[PDB]
Amino acid sequence: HHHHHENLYFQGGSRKKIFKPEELRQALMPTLEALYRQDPESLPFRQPVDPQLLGIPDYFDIVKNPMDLSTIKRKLDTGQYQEPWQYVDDVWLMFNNAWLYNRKTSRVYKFCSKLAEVFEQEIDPVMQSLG
Ligand SMILES: COc1ccc2c(c1)c(C(=O)Nc1cc(C(=O)O)cc(-c3cnn(C)c3)c1F)cn2C(C)=O
Repeated sequence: HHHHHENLYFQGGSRKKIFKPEELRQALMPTLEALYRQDPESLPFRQPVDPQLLGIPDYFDIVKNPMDLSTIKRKLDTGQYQEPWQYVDDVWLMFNNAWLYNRKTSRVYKFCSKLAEVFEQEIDPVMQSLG
C-alpha cells in the first residue's frame, strides 16, 4: 500500500476538481491496456475468478472483494470512477487478492508479480500528472 504515501491529494482533503470520465479514460486506459498486453501473464486476470470453473470453492471465504481487468475496464468505460486513485486501488486490489489467495510457488502468483511490475512502471508518471 506504498502508493497511499504519494499523491496526497487523493488521500484526503477537500475537492479541488471534478474528473470527467473522458479525462480518466484518456489518462488511465493506457495503463490498463499495458496489463492486457502481457501474454500469458494477463490471462488469469481478464475475467472475474469463477470458483466453480476453477475448482476453488473456498475462494470467497478468502477474497471478500474480487476484482479483475474486465471490471476495471468496464468502470473506466462507463464512468464509474470519480477519481484516478479509485482506479489505482482497484488494480492493487486485483493484485493483492491474487497474492493472498495463491501460494508464492503457483503460476497465478508469478503472473501477478509480473503485472504488478508493469503497472508500477506505467502508473507512476500518470498519477503525478493528475495529482
Ligand atoms: C486453480 O486455481 C486458481 C486460483 C486462482 C486463480 C486461478 C486459478 C485463475 C485462473 O486460472 N483464471 C483463468 C480463468 C479463465 C476463465 O475462463 O475463466 C481462463 C484462464 C485462462 C485463459 N487462458 N489460459 C491459458 C488460462 C485463466 F487463467 C485466476 N486466479 C486468480 C486471479 O487468483
